[PDB]
Amino acid sequence: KTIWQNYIDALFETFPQLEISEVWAKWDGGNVGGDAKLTANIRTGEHFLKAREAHIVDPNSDIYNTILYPKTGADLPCFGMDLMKFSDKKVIIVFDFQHPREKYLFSVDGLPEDDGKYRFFEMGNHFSKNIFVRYCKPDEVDQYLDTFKLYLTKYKEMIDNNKPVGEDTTVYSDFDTYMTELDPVRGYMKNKFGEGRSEAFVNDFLFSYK
Ligand SMILES: C=CC1=C(C)/C(=C/c2[nH]c(/C=C3N=C(/C=C4\NC(=O)C(C)=C4C=C)C(C)=C\3CCC(=O)O)c(CCC(=O)O)c2C)NC1=O
Repeated sequence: KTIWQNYIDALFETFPQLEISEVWAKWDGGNVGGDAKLTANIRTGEHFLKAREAHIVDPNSDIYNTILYPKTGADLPCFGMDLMKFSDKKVIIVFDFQHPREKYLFSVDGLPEDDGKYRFFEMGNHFSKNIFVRYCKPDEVDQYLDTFKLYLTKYKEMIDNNKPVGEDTTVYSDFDTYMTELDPVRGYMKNKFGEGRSEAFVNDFLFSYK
């Protein structure tokens, strides 16, 4: 199992409509069975274009990367999460409302802020004033679970109060173009699963509305 199960459960507790509509990849790779496992899922449901759910695990790594893309028409942000356990004393937890409009600073008043000193992501470009990043230990991940449920409640609120119905995937063009520029997914998958698979995972699954 995953250290992440309590995040994963809270996610689909808040959004019970997100049913798997395509299992994009179940892949084995890494060291030889294969010791690296990818589950790539796409989920649909009321008020969403998609939720794309990547989950990679090997003996050392445990990575859950999931973006909720809502239907367009209501200027709504995505909700993105990168739950990354690299070693057994190194985890990084990332979650934010990620707005499709470039250069623009989105926020939700009441929520942790941020500043925003965090190095790998740029506040105000597809990351909000309330971007949540922490570094911690595997055994202490659930300390931030309630904060997580607070972001989910707020995001649920804004979906429910706007109820978008548009399907204009080009709204997310700039966003997914930007996110494809992030490292290291491309190379991590390259090594672990091969070039064809890394290319497809990134361009056809993770960030496919470029
Ligand atoms: C989805 C698959 C996925 C994989 C396979 C992955 C692997 C991964 N991400 C890392 C760091 C990191 N990865 C990210 C973020 C990302 N990096 C990305 O490739 C993407 C798409 C994001 C975010 C949406 C960040 C912010 C770090 C910083 C680590 C640090 O604190 O130094 C590292 C440590 C080594 C390094 O920084 O080069 C690995 C192995 N991260 C992932 O999200």
